[PDB]
Amino acid sequence: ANRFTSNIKGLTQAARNANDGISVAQTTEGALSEINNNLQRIRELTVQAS
Amino acid sequence: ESTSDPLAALDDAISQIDKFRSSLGAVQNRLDSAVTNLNNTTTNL
Repeated sequence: ANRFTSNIKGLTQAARNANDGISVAQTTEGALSEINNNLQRIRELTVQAS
Repeated sequence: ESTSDPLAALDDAISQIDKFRSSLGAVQNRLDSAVTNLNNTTTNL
């Protein structure tokens, strides 16, 4: 029973960590998209200046 | 004695003015980007 409950608690904590990693990935994706917008604007401005 | 090259000075003033306006617009764009970034990361937090 002790082995069982240790494994169960570990699995719960691991699921929590996975959710946290998902949140980190979402934040990084938001930042990357924010940079992508400026990159596209620079692309258009360079096309205008060419 | 009148101004030697009046149109040149007027064009220079206009250039300074619209350069400052372009700077203001660019800063506004940057601030909009920053605020939407913060708004979307607050929800994740």
